Amino acid sequence: INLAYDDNGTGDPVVFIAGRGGAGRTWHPHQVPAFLAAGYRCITFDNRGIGATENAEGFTTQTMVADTAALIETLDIAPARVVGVSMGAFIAQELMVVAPELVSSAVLMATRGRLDRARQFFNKAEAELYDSGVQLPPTYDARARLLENFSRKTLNDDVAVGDWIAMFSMWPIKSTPGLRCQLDCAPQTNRLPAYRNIAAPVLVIGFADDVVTPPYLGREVADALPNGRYLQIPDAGHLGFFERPEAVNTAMLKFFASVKA
Amino acid sequence: ENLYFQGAMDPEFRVINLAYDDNGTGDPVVFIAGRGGAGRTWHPHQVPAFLAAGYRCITFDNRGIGATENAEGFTTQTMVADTAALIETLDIAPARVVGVSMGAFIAQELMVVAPELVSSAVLMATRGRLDRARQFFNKAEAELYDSGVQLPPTYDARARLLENFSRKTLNDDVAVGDWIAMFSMWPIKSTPGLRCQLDCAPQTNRLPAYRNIAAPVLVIGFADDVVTPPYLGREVADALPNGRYLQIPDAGHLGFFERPEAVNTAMLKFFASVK
Ligand code: NA
Ligand code: NA
Repeated sequence: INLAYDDNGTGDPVVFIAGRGGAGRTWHPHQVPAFLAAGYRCITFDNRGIGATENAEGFTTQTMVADTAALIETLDIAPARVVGVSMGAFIAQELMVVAPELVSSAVLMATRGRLDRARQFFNKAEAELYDSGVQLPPTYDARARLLENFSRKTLNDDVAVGDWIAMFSMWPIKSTPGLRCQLDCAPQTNRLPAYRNIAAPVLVIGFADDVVTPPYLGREVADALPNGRYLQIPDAGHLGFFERPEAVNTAMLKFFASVKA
Repeated sequence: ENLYFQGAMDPEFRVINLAYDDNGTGDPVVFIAGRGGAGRTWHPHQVPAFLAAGYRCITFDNRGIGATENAEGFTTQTMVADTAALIETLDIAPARVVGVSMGAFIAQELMVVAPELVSSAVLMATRGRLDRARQFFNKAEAELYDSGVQLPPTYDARARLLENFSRKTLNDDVAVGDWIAMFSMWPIKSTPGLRCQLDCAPQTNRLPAYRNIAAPVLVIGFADDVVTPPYLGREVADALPNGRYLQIPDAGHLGFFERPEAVNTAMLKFFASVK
């Protein structure tokens, strides 16, 4: 099954893999233009479970890893640079485990390598929400998204907040069978030992105020990877790449410029 | 013992009784808890330390809590007048006051209309207006209630934990298990009273009014507090001519419960020197 993708520019290819609920579109407001300006070719796409595949259920991390590998193969861009956030970083991580040959280097944002407690609490709360059929009223849904994705410093800034709240109406997230199944595409065991075998250079970025995937969990992924290093962005919540795009793009671009394709 | 005092007449012309607790014989302190908090919230961590320091502690169940959980149609002014009535009934004017969040807001507004009832105050986790983020949070909570929708239990515990505790607590798996077990011993019931307490909050910028408050005040901000961010407490301190600001690191919105030693120390140090 083909997944929608958007292909931009020419040059060294970078494939972006969004987190749970994110269409490939998530990368265009803040990442793609900056990468096109530094000379890369950018590929974004709709993970299984999103848009045209939003009714897909019963798929797994392995399915999604295969979807990603197939995309890289179908476009004849092996090995590609990869940028992943959360579920997307986990997909990248697992891709490097089974097909290290498709990936030259990667940036992994807001990631983790095991089924830690925070993740367990998140799994349960989200699954429960789905299984109850309860609809959160809109302002209450928007307030939770604010509290979970943004830093302290952002909530203090009355202009920004009015944009984030405007931004939420432009970015609806529909409760679908696909979104539910994406919830399972996360570590269920300790994957750190399997990451010890990944040769590729890797930047892990932790966001300082991230409550969904706390920063220290990315440091555990970076420590495991022989060629991994850890970097922390201050004043960024879980949507750090949207909230501090300059700091995060500068970090990724410096790292990708230091490394061979 | 089971003590009650007569609360103020409300806007629907009813007079109700409110439960209170009174312990010790020393210098009187009145504690005003936040939204959803019974007077007993002050007993695990504040009351023993104040009694050991020779203060007398008055705690009580705010209108909308416990036996009045079904109260509705009251306003900030109703709660200010209740708190005045408590003070006048005990004949302890002018009294030291400790408020947190909604309770700090009540203390502030009490100081504005009845300054002779309060000698000095500690205001924790407070504000004198709602910024854009906090106005929205208030509207979201009102909406949840007015919609009838029940939060599933696990989701609800998660949101309570995230909203109230510092990062350093949240990253400590052992402490998280402790707080979560404790949520079950401190259920927060959804009641008409809890809903009405949500409007007992600044509807306008109150900071210019606080500029006329003479009494000495300590304002305590909790560094990781997202429900009442610490810069809003610093604005209150800046408004108050004899107010001073102090920030507790690694403290969420429930900082007096989560870092009781640092908070208690700071309060006792302030009260030993006031006036
Ligand atoms: Na490493
Ligand atoms: Na001042």
